[PDB]
Amino acid sequence: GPVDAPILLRQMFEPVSCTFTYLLGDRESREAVLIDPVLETAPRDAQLIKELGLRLLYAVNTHCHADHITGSGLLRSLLPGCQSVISRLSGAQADLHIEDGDSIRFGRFALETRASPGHTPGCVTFVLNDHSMAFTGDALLIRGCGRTDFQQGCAKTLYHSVHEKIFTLPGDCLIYPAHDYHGFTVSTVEEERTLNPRLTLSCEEFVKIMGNLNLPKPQQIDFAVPANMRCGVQTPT
Amino acid sequence: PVDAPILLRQMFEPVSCTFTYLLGDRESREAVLIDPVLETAPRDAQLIKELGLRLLYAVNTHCHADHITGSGLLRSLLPGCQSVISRLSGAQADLHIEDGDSIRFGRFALETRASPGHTPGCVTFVLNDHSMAFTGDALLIRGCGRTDFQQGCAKTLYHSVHEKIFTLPGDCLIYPAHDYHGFTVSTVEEERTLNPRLTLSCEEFVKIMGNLNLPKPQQIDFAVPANMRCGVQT
Ligand SMILES: [Fe+3]
Ligand SMILES: [Fe+3]
Repeated sequence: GPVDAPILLRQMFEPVSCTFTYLLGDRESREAVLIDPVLETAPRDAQLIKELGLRLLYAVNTHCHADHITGSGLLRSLLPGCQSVISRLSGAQADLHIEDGDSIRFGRFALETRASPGHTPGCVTFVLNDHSMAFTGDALLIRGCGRTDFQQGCAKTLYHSVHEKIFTLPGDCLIYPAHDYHGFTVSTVEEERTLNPRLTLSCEEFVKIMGNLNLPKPQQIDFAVPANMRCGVQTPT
Repeated sequence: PVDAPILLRQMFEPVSCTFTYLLGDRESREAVLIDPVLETAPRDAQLIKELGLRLLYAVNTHCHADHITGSGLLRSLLPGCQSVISRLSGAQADLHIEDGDSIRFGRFALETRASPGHTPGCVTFVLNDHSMAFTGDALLIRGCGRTDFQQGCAKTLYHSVHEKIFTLPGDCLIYPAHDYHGFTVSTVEEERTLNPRLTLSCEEFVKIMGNLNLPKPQQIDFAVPANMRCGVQT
């Protein structure tokens, strides 16, 4: 029986791309926001929103993804009034564009935009005004981080992004990444800045490891990125 | 709200689609673990040490047919911790429980509510707060567990949920043991109103659950015997 109506938070999971989608909502004003929605599960998302009696104000992407197609464009039609949002530095199409310091207001809540490039130049982190939660996209993963060998990625930039924008948050602040490949669903700032095998290294040691992963080009990057630059629109049927 | 909030971590096992839940008291450093899987026990143990917790109980909601419990192996990796399962499951464990029993860890408590149906040994763990309920395969998100194996009974399942789960506060969270559609959490309010199966008449519910004509899970002939003996295979 806490005095204030707790924020509504629902974490969904797309098993193939291992992508996390996040639904945030004000329980009282029934306004909501959707972070990193996937195209294939867009109608599922929309169904839950209607079932919860919520109204979707924004469909937001932490960055231009290369592993799946965004559902933000589809949601504009499935939920009239909804607006697509993405960083200006992503260079990707959307109804609205944000940059560092921008605030996405929904109900009595707000997601504060902190630019955290590295994985891509357009990566941003969404911190709840409470500073109790942070949605880090692929900038910071649980016990890891996004690769920096593609999409004009820079390891040195990533290292500084996380240390200056995410690790500077309260230790108790939750970490909700855009992906997880090991069965986790959440972490904390305190955990990562203490235990993250990569980000606890020096910047030097970090850059040298990120360049030696020698991972392969993702399967969908050729079809995923362009579609996301156009807010999800791809050749039909 | 002066005492620290409960620690809660939801892990996911992709092939089995199983949810393992780590619950802990931040101030007491005492923890429990609900439905741990064998293939991810080392991972779970490592996380417990990283968080600086001491695992008291490795707990199972019921005797699983889809995977092998990590409760056995965790008794080795984290000495002092004990396996816990319902007496009615007929399964081997260090401790056995029944409706009404509390599993204490720090200032927190899991109220055991006997919720048979999917199996005779199914129980739902309700946080003393009444803000969370770990429902096993009794109540799934927008569904429920199959009732055609492990001596399951549909009429019992319907009653269990309606009497033990739907009686909880509407805003109480629902954390199932599985999900096959990308969800992680639900609420009592939602399932009470939206669960396509359990919102039906009991009589209707008993009918359709038998009509599914699904194939028995592949892992059952190996999971259940191993889980009846705390993870020991063959
Ligand atoms: Fe990415
Ligand atoms: Fe089961």
